[PDB]
Amino acid sequence: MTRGRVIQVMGPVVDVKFENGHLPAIYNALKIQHKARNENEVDIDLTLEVALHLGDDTVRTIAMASTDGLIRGMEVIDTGAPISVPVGEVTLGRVFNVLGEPIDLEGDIPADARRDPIHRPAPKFEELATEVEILETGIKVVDLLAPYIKGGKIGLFGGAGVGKTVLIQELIHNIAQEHGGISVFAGVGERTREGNDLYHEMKDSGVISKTAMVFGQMNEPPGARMRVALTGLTMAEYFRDEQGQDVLLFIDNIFRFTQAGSEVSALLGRMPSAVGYQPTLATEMGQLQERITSTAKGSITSIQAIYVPADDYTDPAPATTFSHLDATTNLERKLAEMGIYPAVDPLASTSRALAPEIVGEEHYQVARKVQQTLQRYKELQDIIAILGMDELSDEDKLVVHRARRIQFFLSQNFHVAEQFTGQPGSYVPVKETVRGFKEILEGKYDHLPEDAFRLVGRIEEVVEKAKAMGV
Amino acid sequence: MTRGRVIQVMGPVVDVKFENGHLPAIYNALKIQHKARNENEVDIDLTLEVALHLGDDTVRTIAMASTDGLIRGMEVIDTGAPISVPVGEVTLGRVFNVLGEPIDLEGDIPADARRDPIHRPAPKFEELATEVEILETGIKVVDLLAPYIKGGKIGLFGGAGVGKTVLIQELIHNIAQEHGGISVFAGVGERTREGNDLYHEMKDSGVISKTAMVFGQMNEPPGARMRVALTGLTMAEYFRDEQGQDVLLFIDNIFRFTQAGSEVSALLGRMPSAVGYQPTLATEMGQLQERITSTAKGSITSIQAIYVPADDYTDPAPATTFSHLDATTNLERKLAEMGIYPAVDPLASTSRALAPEIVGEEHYQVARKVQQTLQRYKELQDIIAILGMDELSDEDKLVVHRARRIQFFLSQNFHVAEQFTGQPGSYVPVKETVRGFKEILEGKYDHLPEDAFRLVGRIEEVVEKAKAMGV
Amino acid sequence: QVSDVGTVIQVGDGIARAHGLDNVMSGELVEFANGVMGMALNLEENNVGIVILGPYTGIKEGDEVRRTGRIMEVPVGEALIGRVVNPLGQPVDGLGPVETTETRPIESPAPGVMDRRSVHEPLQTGIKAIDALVPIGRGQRELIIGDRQTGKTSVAIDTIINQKDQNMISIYVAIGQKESTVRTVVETLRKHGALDYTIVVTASASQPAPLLFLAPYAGVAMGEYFMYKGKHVLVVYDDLSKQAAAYRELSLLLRRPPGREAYPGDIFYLHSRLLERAAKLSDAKGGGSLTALPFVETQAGDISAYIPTNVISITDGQIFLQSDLFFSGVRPAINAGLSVSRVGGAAQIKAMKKVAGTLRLDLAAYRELEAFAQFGSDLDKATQAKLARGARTVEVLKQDLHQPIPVEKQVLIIYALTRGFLDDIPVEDVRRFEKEFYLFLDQNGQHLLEHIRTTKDLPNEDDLNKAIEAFKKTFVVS
Ligand SMILES: Nc1ncnc2c1ncn2[C@@H]1O[C@H](COP(=O)(O)OP(=O)(O)OP(=O)(O)O)[C@@H](O)[C@H]1O
Ligand SMILES: Nc1ncnc2c1ncn2[C@@H]1O[C@H](COP(=O)(O)OP(=O)(O)OP(=O)(O)O)[C@@H](O)[C@H]1O
Ligand SMILES: Nc1ncnc2c1ncn2[C@@H]1O[C@H](COP(=O)(O)OP(=O)(O)O)[C@@H](O)[C@H]1O
Ligand SMILES: [Mg+2]
Ligand SMILES: [Mg+2]
Ligand SMILES: [Mg+2]
Repeated sequence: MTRGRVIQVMGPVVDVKFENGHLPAIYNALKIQHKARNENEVDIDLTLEVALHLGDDTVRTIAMASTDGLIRGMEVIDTGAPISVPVGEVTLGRVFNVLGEPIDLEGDIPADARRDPIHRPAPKFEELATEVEILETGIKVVDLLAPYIKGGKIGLFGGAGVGKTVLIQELIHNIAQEHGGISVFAGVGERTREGNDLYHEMKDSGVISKTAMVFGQMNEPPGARMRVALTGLTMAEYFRDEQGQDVLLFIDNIFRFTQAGSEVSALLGRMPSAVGYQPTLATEMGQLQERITSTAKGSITSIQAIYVPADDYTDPAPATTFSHLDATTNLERKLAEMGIYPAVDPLASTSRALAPEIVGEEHYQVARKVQQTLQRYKELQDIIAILGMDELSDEDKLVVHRARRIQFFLSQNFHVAEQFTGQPGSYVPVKETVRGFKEILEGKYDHLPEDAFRLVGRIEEVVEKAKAMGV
Repeated sequence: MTRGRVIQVMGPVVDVKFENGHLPAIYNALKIQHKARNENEVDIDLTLEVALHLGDDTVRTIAMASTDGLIRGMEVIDTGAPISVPVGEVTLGRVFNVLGEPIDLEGDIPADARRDPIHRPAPKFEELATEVEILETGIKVVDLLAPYIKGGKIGLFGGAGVGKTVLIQELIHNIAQEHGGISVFAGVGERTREGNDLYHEMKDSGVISKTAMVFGQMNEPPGARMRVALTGLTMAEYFRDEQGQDVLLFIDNIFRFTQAGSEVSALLGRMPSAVGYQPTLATEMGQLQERITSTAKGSITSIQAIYVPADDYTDPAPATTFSHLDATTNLERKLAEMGIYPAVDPLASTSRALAPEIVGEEHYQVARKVQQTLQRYKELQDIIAILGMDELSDEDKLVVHRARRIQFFLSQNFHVAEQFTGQPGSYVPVKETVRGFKEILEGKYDHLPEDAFRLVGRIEEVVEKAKAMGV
Repeated sequence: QVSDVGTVIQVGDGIARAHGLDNVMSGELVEFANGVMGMALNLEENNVGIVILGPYTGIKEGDEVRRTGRIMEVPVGEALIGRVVNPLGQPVDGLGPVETTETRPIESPAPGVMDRRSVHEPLQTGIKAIDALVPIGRGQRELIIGDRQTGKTSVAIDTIINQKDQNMISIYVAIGQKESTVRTVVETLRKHGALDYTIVVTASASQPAPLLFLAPYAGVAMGEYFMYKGKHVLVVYDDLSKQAAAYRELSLLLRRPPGREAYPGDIFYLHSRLLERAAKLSDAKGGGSLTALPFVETQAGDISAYIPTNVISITDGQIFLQSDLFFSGVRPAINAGLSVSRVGGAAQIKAMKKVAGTLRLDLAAYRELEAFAQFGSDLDKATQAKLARGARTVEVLKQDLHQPIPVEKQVLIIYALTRGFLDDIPVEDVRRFEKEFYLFLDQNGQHLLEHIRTTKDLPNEDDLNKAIEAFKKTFVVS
């Protein structure tokens, strides 16, 4: 028998002192169970994750739940293994927490089910794949300016209330229905209301029985928010490797992971970084991100939402994660307030897939021309704000006249947004959007009012809306 | 004899514990001359400088070379005196490191040569001089707006990659050829490529026979970067005192001194100052700058290049070093981007010799008129950009048209800049500069094209270039 | 067997404190029980600060640390060419071990002032803008700086590819990157055939911060082994900002007090040590050389930031890449106003120098004149001519991706531009004009290319004019 003893309790950080020669390894899981001896105590059932070795047979740990009621000197039991999570066909159709316990009220998982440790090294250099091909989504701006890569990592950056969740829901509607592989959703630091709504929507749509869901939400202490993403990832890795099946990974607001890490790091004895973050910001992010990769055994395509604090794109947490992505979309509050949705920034958004031989010469030329016109229009803004249109040269007049229409045509009416505006919404193909943008660039619709280009797709709808308005 | 031993090794800072009865005085030089007892050791020949007295017979020191290979317990020999370097005519035509050791592969200095301590108190109040004389340089902007003073302290401010080194090379080529006295160059924290290029330039020109050089060159540790300048200073001080010569002192990037001080302050254990600098910044800078003066025995004129971090003249290092200079030239990137060199700012640059009784009433009038015309031009640059050139009054159009000519004429073609310009370079006297600027102000050359005034020299060259252009 | 042995006190976040090790040298190598190597940095009186160079999940308090008696070292040799390898010299490509036979210290003094020779020979990058405005010579170090997604990696890859014919060895060091990205770069190099003479050193984001901190030093140590034998080496540091971040993390974990923006005070010393080893050795040293192209990633194009200025003050020149130029159709988007080369002229061949000595200054003046004269329509004849020439030059400098161009053709096209033979072609036709000109030179005027390649000087100016006019007669405006 090898048992510990609680020494210090400082919020979500707990210290355990062990008998000499039996210190647990880092990332192991410790169990605390305690029946109340009298009326001045409360029952405790809690788990811990080892984080450090301080010396003098003392270990610093992070709790996965609230530490209220802990008493100095209580007994701690070690397990000798990291946190283990059930994997396989059992996990399809269930809802889990960070510790792997189902919470869907559908019953309990048998004690003999295979389960795997959360922590593992990243895939090696020789196992990776390099194939690049386009994943059509049916969104005009995404399919034109920054195509999504099948099997790659996709990121969505945005401030508060800009549209990341709506964009993810639209992507789920447009992709998950026909995907045919396996989906897993790992909400991290999001609203339990949104989690419940999404679960009920998937149950109604029948997408469940091929998906798994893991939830560590806002109410949880930072310990659970630091590891819920890893739990979802280790569930997805089984389907990637042991079965060689296509896996679709949705992560909601991955920024909360680093935020929880920052919250915990202060109590661990580390000195603050530039903006109060932990010193280990880059390595902690890299360890998680490097495991979401496509190997020769199978492919994982991951879509991650990334929150941006105070709309500051120079914040270290958004800044460091730009190197881990393949295609990024940057939502903008200025566009969101203007009334253009999904308010994707057309110049900041990038994608590795926008190459002449990957998308085609016509697509490449159209995208480049659109970006050039938008850049010129962005340059003209300062003079426009003071002297208006009346001082511009003849060429710049045309540049503005076409840039306004292109910018408005970049918007679309989503299926998910039907509950907000009542408009049914539409799905457009890549060829159709390319043809429409080429027609606009050629000047075939300079006689139409700019308001006709807004919140429609397929360009024929632009013409019909203009006719309805009376043009 | 008595010896110490090494207690701690922390980068460039080493702790030494001495036996009771003898503590080295501050700034004394210590030696480590260990030899490898076995295979697992590496021979070391390293020197140390005392910085603090930590208490309990312990000394805090700074290393002059890399501390790799140090072992706790090595014997340290006290020399009982600060670092001493050879002085006299032996130094002429040689290149030395911080410790006064030649590195030119020409033979070692004899062991009986006279040597002087680096550290010494500054000259008294009563020993200073007060006369002022103009030092002709041959550069149009310097000779007109901010004349250099013989026997005074001159500083060349600027950011990174703006022209300080090129300007100082041009000044060397202009004045050191016929200076008729001793010269000293100090390579504090610069590029070894630049140092080698300058050394070979002097070898070609033959000036090496009357000058001495010392190099820290950006790769040696802060211990050496904090003392190479003082080594050069004492080498020049010997000539000023014992022989009464006229000495030119060139120091490259004096900012490296305070940069190294800031690097070592935290390890020394001082509290941090505002921008991360050491608290003793002002006093450390003063104790060095005050030694470079001109006395009754002799006169030393010094030209120092000062690097401005992040193009910000409000940084503490430039802010405090401004007060130590008689004449300054400010370089900024705005004129560099326009392609005009030496890009001396005609406003911020000042000189204490710019007085009617020193340069002449007509010279003063021309300088003041040029300055006020350029100041008036600077104010219109904002309204022009968005109101067009036409909306200005007729007289303001004239002042803009003449100020463009002034600004473009302030540039000059340097002999050194032949690589970057393809032109031989020119030398122009003060009389020609003032007459040409007076004519440009009076408008005798309003018809000539704007582009013909840059990198020319004399107005004869201006008109010849305009004629060759077809006007 | 006999060896001085210490014991571990604290473990966490890749940093270990050990007790004992009386005779450990500063900057030495130590190995734990698992065989994971470690580095000793802080030699405190009571304990030693050990930096772990591997997965530290297997190290527990109370383990024993064994001295090794060696400074940090990496394997070197010709056996590394064509391999992807860790900073420790351990292969990751899975093609078996590397049969190296000697090592070099990772902390070595740079060549002195009396060891070097001034840069005098060119390094052709195959890119017109770089080769004409900011030339790079062997032994020079040039910084590439810009925002994310601008073209730094592509410029480096093209530069490495173009060195196929010259007797030059390339080293590509990836710091803090993503493994799939590194594999993609390796695949592109293999496809274009550059793996026969290049070495790839990778330290991905999953690796502990010490390996990211050590990777560039390992790369330069591998390079200078070839340099000192008379070879010529090209080294590319994929990101020094990542190294700076890793060093900051390591120092903060070692509880060293921070400075500006939590950076340790010695970041300038770190970068100066890393970059000062590039040199052009004199004839007494064999005449070898090593050139470096470090990368720096800014935020929102702020060239006036701490790390950007610190790196800029060290290197010889900088190539500044602008997002505005990138999205306006100008690629590779060299901002000639801020770009500069401190070794210009001496790093260009005679013909290239005498043709394009003034191009950078003329382009900066044209940029300023375009900014100013935009504020009025009543323009003079000279201003109109300068604007036309500047627009044509800007159109000329554009270049596609993975399309290297020999210098003997770059000099011809730039000569045709600067001598006024392009004054009448519309600005929209210059790209096709250049394409047709190269096609016509491939058949007629081949002796011009032979003369340029042999003598490195302009041919007789009459033949140039005759050939250009002959091409212009058959050239037709679209
Ligand atoms: N495509 C759209 N069409 C119409 N309205 C939209 C669209 N996208 C977003 N909105 C509006 O903006 C709101 C943003 O909701 P959403 O949950 O997507 O925000 P978010 O940017 O993810 O913010 P949070 O940090 O709160 O999660 C929606 O509730 C809706 O009112
Ligand atoms: N002529 C061109 N020169 C450079 N890049 C080009 C060109 N034409 C297209 N591109 C594209 O521009 C993008 C930018 O290139 P690259 O990825 O090398 O930039 P980077 O800023 O170094 O990247 P990262 O910040 O991701 O390391 C690439 O997708 C590349 O394919
Ligand atoms: N007088 C000049 N004439 C032409 N070019 C110059 C001049 N001064 C500086 N430059 C440009 O600046 C570069 C050298 O800058 P440098 O003086 O080394 O910067 P710093 O002053 O920061 O050391 C050269 O490449 C050159 O193109
Ligand atoms: Mg949301
Ligand atoms: Mg310089
Ligand atoms: Mg890149």
